[PDB]
Amino acid sequence: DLYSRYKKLQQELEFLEVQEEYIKDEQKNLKK
Amino acid sequence: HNMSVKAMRFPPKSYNKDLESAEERREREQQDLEFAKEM
Amino acid sequence: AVDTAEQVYISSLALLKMLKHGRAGVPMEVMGLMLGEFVDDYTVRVIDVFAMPQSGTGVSVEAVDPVFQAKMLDMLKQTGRPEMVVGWYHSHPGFGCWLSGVDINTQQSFEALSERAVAVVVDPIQSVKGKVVIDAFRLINANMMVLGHEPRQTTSNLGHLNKPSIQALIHGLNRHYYSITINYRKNELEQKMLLNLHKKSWMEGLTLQDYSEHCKHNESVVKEMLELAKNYNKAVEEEDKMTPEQLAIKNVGKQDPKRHLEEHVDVLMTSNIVQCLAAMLDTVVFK
Amino acid sequence: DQTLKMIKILSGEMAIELHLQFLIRNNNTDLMILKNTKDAVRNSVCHTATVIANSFMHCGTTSDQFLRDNLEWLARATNWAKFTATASLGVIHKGHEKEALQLMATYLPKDTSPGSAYQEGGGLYALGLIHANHGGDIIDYLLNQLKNASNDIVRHGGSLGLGLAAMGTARQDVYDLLKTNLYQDDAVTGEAAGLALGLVMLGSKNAQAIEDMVGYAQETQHEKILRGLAVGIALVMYGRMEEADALIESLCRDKDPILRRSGMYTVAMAYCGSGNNKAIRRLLHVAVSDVNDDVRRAAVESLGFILFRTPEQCPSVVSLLSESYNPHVRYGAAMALGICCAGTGNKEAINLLEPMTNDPVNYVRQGALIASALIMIQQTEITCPKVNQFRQLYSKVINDKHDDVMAKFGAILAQGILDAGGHNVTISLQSRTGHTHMPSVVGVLVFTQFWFWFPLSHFLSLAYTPTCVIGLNKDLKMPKVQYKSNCKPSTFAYPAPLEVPPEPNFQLLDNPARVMPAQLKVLTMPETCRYQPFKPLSIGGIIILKDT
Amino acid sequence: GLRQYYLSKIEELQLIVNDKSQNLRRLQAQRNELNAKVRL
Ligand SMILES: [Zn+2]
Repeated sequence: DLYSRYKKLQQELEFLEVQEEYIKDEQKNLKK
Repeated sequence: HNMSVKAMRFPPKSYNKDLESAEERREREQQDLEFAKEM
Repeated sequence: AVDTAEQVYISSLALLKMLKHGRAGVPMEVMGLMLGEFVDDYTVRVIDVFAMPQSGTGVSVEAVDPVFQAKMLDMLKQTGRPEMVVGWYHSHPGFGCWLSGVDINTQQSFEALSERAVAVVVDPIQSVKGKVVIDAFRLINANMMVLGHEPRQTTSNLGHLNKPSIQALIHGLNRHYYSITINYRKNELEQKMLLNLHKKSWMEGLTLQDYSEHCKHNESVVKEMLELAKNYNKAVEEEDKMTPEQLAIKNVGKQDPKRHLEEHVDVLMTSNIVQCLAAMLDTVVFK
Repeated sequence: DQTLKMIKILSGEMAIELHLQFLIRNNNTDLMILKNTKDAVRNSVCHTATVIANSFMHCGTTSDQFLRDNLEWLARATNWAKFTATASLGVIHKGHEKEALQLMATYLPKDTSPGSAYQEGGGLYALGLIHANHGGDIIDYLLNQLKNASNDIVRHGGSLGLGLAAMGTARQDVYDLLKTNLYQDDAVTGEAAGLALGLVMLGSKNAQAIEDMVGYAQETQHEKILRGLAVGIALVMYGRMEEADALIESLCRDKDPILRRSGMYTVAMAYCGSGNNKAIRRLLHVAVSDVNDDVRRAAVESLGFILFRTPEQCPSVVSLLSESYNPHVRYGAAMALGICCAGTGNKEAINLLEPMTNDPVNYVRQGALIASALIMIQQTEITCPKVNQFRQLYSKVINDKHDDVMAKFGAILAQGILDAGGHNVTISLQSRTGHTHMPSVVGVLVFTQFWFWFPLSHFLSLAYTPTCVIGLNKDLKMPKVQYKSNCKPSTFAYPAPLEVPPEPNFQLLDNPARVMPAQLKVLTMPETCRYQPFKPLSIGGIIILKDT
Repeated sequence: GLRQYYLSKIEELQLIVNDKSQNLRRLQAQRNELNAKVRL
């Protein structure tokens, strides 16, 4: 298949986006 | 200064295991502590 | 039976009473009464605490004056609202938390009246910010200890969460009494009115901070910062040398220019920028 | 017939008594294991641990010899272990109408009437366990005794059993006596009515009932009444994807950490298996921010419930959070793996669970053993080699005296989890269709809350599911099919206890024959048998097998 | 035009995967060292 090769690969862009925001939160939370 | 801070983020690696104290020495601390409270 | 899941709710003011009266009379084991609001077999609440004056010279839990707890019990009765005597306390000064042989007898006199009186230990000396050491306890039956029957019938994963101190394990701890988990009753209304009311500078940053001596003090750091920078022209020159953990064990007698330097850089920085901007708002705001 | 068809397909008792037939024909257990766990005779949790362990490994098999071995050590502990004892009988007699009243004829509350009102009190609990999702005489017989009884010493069993049997029905009259069970203002009826109050209203979003529940859970002084409703208002909404968000934000906004925790359960149940962004930002965000540890533990234990569709992603993100400063987030991290990847033998997840027992906190050492049990049920040494690496480990931690009771409680629990039903039952939050198994979902979410009620995680029998094909030609007649497989027969490995005081791949299998879901593809169809399947054999369960 | 169109997206998304992955690997170790300082 080729049709899943783009949708399931932007799926991990949505999955990828949250994590830098997460370590962004823990970056201050481990300080305070 | 700030570029010497942003470029200082390439050495941080291989910081794998942060052992708190131990496990078996904690168990022997519980045993000897239990003996000292037993006395 | 109890379920080792008691979860004492207390207060916000009673802890302040405990540290004040337990602190001002520090070397003597001071005490007092706890006038709370009794609820069910599971939980118990104590909202108010009034202390008791001492008997004489001597560190002890002592006795009670039921004249004094009578009229003092009737004192707020005629003014505020009635409550119920739910417990009592004392104050180990520098000890930790347990029940002494003196403490367990006056505990035994107080559980006989109501079975859910509470022995409370405060220790306001081993506390710094996130510490209170309010490990409150209550007796367990030595009769059942002679029976060898294990008490308190754990039905909830709420009791064995905190780990006991070894000094209480030296004392009674689990042979005469039991531990109790607590929390703190907070609201919105008190949190703001302490938060906005603790350290508020009034008009201080709208000043100039000793306008002759701001720059003079700025000299008074830079002048020795020069020779400390000569130490920074001294300490670099023993690199490519013996194994810088040796440069860690070895610098324990004489100061390093590095940390001492970046101290003074920050001090001069925050010293200058604040006076710089605060000098300039007034030129616009004042005409 | 076609008139009898709605009976044949809507009662569905030819999976109930036929998987019960599979349990009475298929039972692979041990007594020697419970003899090894017999050694810890003390008045700790150990009594309830063992008597919930044999109920965990004897689900629906009706085997009364592990209980009928004794009465003194069984009836040694009291006041809730007898409640748990009369609780545990229904999972053993699960899925069978007849042996519900007649074996509990000793345990009627008006025949013997002992000093233990829980031994005669928690019976209707177990009737609800047998006839969960079976609404009949259990409703009215477990309704009229609830009209007139004692206090919450039988009302726990009748209330939880009645909402359990009437789970997700909205019959509105069980909601009525759950209102008068609700407004008792009693801390001990809070557990009785708070959970069933959501159970009968599962997925119903009756906003006036929401208004009654969250309206009532704002002014009471006790917390168990604040806790049964905390899961109930999560349970009233189920898989809505947007329709709860005002309520999620409302519960999250309030200063009550129990209510914010309940908002985390509610956003956990409104996004089941759904990899949504709006859930994963703030659901994980709070897990940073909030100061109570309970809401953090549920906040990280929502991740497998919202992300069990793909188990490939939670070991990538929760491994990052197994090294938190607090053992609460370290604990709910391990249970987040344990609810995420439990359907598979994920080598990465076992790799993450390996150093989790090394932590100096007893309950995260415990939850490492729970997740270590859930990862590898019905998996024998060829899916992953850590099975026998851990069989010595649970025995290693249960045969020590100097370990914690709370630490080894995950081991004695993990035995009945690990050897459950004679290696015939398993967990499945997921059908082959792509649809989830919502009593397994509610059973595992309710299975999380063994904290504040120990037989609360006894509600797990809705998660135990078969892995077995069944051949059939008519409504009733068993065929005699003898098919085989093709691949490596070491996949067909057994527990095989050791009992200390030339390779056939043609596995001939009858109609009550277990088969691994990985082994669903490696089989061979019966090509020379008289019975030949009209259906392409892909799923287990019950299928047609045409006599040709 | 499925060749010149649909395959023209896999060539682009991968570039975001490569460097945002690298930034993530930087930032999680960044947190790691501090987390070791907290536990220690
Ligand atoms: Zn004292």
